[PDB]
Amino acid sequence: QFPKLREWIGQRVIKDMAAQGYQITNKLFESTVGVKRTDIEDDNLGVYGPL
Amino acid sequence: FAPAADPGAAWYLLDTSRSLKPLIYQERMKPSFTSMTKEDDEQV
Repeated sequence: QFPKLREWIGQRVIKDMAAQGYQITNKLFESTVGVKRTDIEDDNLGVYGPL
Repeated sequence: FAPAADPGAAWYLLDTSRSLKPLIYQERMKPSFTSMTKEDDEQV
């Protein structure tokens, strides 16, 4: 942004804006588990399949 | 000092003037100027 009002219109002093930047990497996140194909079918109680 | 004996009735006179440009009034009072910006609003 712009700085304070100075105290001299005689011999005015120029200024510049500062360009700021922020860099961030969006790396992935994961998590998983292994299960057997027969066991999910060989489970009549409803558990092992709410996975 | 600086005498000058001259005629004033002949077809031509001495020390003729050349009114090429009449009095022209030029003003520089608009903002965003050099003397009004760099310096303290100095008009001319």
